[PDB]
Amino acid sequence: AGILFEDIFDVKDIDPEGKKFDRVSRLHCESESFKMDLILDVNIQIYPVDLGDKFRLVIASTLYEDGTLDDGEYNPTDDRPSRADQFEYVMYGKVYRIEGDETSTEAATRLSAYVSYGGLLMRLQGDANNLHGFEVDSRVYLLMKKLA
Amino acid sequence: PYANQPTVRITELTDENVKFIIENTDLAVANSIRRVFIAEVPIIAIDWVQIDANSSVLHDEFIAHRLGLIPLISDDIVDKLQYSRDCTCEEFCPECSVEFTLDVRCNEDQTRHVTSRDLISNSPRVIPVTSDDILIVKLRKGQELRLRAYAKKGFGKEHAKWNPTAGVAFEYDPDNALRHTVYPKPEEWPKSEYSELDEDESQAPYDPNGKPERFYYNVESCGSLRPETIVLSALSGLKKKLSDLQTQLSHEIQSDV
Amino acid sequence: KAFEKKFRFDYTNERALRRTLQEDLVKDVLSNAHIQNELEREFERMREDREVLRVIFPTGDSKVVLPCNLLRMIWNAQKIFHINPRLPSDLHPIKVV
Amino acid sequence: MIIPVRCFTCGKIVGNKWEAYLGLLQAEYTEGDALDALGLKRYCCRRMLLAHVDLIEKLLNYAPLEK
Amino acid sequence: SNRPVMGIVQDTLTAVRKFTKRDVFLERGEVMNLLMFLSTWDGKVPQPAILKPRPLWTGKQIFSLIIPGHINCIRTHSTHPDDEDSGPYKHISPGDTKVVVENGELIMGILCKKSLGTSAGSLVHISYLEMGHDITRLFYSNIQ
Amino acid sequence: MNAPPAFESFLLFEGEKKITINKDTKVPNACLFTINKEDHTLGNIIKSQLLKDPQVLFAGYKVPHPLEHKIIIRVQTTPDYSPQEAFTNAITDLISELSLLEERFRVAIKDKQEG
Ligand SMILES: [Zn+2]
Ligand SMILES: [Zn+2]
Repeated sequence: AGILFEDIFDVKDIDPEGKKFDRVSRLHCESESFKMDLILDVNIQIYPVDLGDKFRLVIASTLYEDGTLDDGEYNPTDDRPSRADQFEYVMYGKVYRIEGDETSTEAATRLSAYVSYGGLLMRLQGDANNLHGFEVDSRVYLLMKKLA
Repeated sequence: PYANQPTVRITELTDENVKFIIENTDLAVANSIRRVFIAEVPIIAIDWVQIDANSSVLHDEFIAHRLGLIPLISDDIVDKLQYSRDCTCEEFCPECSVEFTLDVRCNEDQTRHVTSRDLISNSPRVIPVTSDDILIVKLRKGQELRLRAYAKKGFGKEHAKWNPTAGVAFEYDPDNALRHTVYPKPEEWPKSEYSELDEDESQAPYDPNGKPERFYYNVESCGSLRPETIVLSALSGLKKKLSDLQTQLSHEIQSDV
Repeated sequence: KAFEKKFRFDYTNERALRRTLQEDLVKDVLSNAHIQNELEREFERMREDREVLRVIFPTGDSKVVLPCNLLRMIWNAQKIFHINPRLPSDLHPIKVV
Repeated sequence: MIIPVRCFTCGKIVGNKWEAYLGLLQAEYTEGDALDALGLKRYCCRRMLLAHVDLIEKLLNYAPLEK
Repeated sequence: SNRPVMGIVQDTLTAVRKFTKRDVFLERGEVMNLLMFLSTWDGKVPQPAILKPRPLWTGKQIFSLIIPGHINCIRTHSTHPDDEDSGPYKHISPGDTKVVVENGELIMGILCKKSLGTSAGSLVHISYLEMGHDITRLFYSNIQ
Repeated sequence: MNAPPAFESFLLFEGEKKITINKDTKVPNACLFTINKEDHTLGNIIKSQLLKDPQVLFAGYKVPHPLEHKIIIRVQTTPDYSPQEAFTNAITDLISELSLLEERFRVAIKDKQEG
C-alpha cells in the first residue's frame, strides 16, 4: 500500500493573481467527496492542464506500493519492483510543515498540508481525519492522471 | 547502447562552400564535428620565416605574421606530410616541410605590390591559393625584400594560421520547437533560413519529447583545403583521436588489471 | 496580558498540559506543589528581567546583538532529533528550569 | 597600416580584396554595393574593408633609408 | 559588523537568482554536468522533482546539495511584498519569494543578495557560524 | 614571458599518461577517467555517448581549469558492469558512428558531383 491520500480533484482556478512563471502554473483545485481544498504548482509545458478537468490526485509515501522504502535515490533501472506507473504526472517532494486550527485545549479538526516538490509547492486543506497520514519531514510522491 | 545511424544530404557544394545537413545524430557529435572543422583539421601554413633583407616600411615579424596567415593549397599532400616534431630529420626536410622563397626589389618609381604571386615554392602542389592576389607589403622605389620561408603542417589548436575554414555556420532546430532558447517576444525575431513554418506563426509548438536533430551546416573554406576535403579530414581526424584514446585506454586497462 | 499569556505556563488548564506535555508528566506537574512553586519563581524572575530590559532599552528596540542565536539552534534541535510538534512532548518543565 | 589578411572574426581572406574595393569605390559603387560585389556577406568581414584605413600609402611617401 | 564580508557576487549571484526559480527545470545530462562541479558531492544523484513523463530536476533541488550539512535559515527575496506575511499564502508564496532552507535543503524561494550576499543573517553567514570556515569555503567554491 | 608554448593542448611531453583511471570510493562501481592534454571536443563526445547506454547511471565530463589541458570523466554504471567496459564500448561506438558517417558523406558527395 503505502498510500497517504487518494481523491479526485477539479480545477477551479489557474491564475487568480497572474502568471508569475511561464512554465509553472498554480492549480487551485476543489475536491469532490472529501471536500479537499488543494493548491498545487504544476509544470505546464510538459504536462498541460486547463480549467475544469477531472484529475486523480494520489499522495504516496512510496511508488512501489508493496511496502518498501525508496531510499531517496534516482535509479532508472528500478523497473522490476513494478513501480506505480498508472499516472501521467508524477512528482517527488518533501512535506515541510503541517498547519491546523487547533488552539490549546481542543484538537485540530482541519489540517493543511505543505509539500515542496523541489520548489513546486502545494497546499492541501481539509478535515484532519483523512489528512493525518502526513508527517513533517517525510518524503511524499504526487501522482496525477487526467480523467474523461 | 549503440550508434544511431546518421544521414547526410548536401544542399550546396561550391569551390568555397559546402552546405550539408546531418540527421539522426546526437548534439554533442555534431558540435564536436563543428569544432574539429576549426581546430583539428591538418593544413599547411608558413611557420618558419627567415628574412635576408627587409627594406619595407613594415618591420620583420610584421611581414612574417602576414606571410604566416597566407593560405596554402594542401588539398592532397597534407596527409603524406608529417609534423616536424615527429619527423626524423632535424630542422626541416621535404618530407616534413615546404620551402618558400620571396625575392622582390622595387626599381620603378611606382609602388610595387608584393603579393602572394611573388611567393615561390619548391613543390608545385602548394600554391598560395593562386590558380585576386593577397597583398603582403607595398614597396616604393629603392626598397627591397628577400626572405626564405618554410611551411609546416599544423591544425587550428596550435595557431589560427592553421585554421582551414572560414566561418562555420552551425544551426539546429531552426523553428524553435525544443525551447532551448526562449524568446521574450517571439514575433520580433527573424525566421531562420531553414525555418519550416509559415510566415504568420513565430515558433513551432513546444515538443516535450523532442531532442536535437537535423543539424544544419555551412562550411566555408578559406581556399587552402577545398570545402569537402575539410569535412572529410575533420571526420578522419576525430576518428583518429578517438582511436588513439581507445588504444591508450586499452593499454591502461591491461596495465592496471 | 500578552506577556503573562506567553510566559506563565498556566498549569491549571489540565487540557493544554495533556495536549502539549506527555500524559505521565501532567500528573507529576499537578500533584507536586514544589513544581508549581519553582515555575512561579521562574516566572517572577522573568518578570524582573522584563523590568530590567525596559529600564535598559527605552524606545522599545528589541533588536540586540548576542553571541549565540537561540531560535536558530532551537530549530536545529527540532530538525536533528525529528521533533514532531503535532505530538505531546516528553520534556519535564522542571528539567528545563 | 596595411590591409590585414584573414578577417579576424572568422578567417576569410580579405588581404586580396582591398585594391578591388578601392577600384569599385572609385568608379561607380557605394561601399555597400562594393562589399556585396566582393562576396563579403558576414558583417565581420565587411567591417575589415569598410573600417580599414591604409597608412601604408602615407608611410611610402618618405624616402627609403637606402636609395 | 558581525557579517560575512565575502559573498556570492555579480555573475554567479545573477545566475543563482535565475537558477533558483520554480521556472527552471534541468534534464538528465545537465544535472550530471552540474553535479560533477560540486566538490563535496557524495556521489548519489537525487531523485528528480518530476519523475513522469520525463525525469526533470529543479534548480532548488540541485542547489540543496551545495548547502553544507543541515543548515536552517529563513530569508526574503528582494521582490517579497509585505502583503504576503499578513494574508494567506504566507508559507506558500505565490511569487515564490521569501527563502526557507530546512535541514540543509532549499525547500522554497528565490536566492539573491539578501540570502547569499554580504549581510547579517545571510545564508552564507549561517553556513559559516553553524558549520565552520573550512566547509563554508567549499560551499562558496561549489556555488561559484 | 609566462605565455605557455602553443603546443600544450595536444602534445604530451615526457611523464604524463594519456589517460588515467582512479576508482571512486564514494559510490560502488564508479571510476574517474583523467585524460591529459585534451578538451571539450571529446569530453562532450564520451559524455553524450555514455548517456546512450542504458546501463550507465552517471556520465559526464568536466575541465578542472581552462588554462590547463585536462579532462575528468566520471562514469557510474549498474552493478556487474564495469565503467571501464562502458567507456571502451562508447569509444568503439563513436568510432563506428564516425566511420558510417564518413561513408555516407562520401556517398552523398559522389551523388552531388556529376549526379
Ligand atoms: Zn623532415
Ligand atoms: Zn569575417
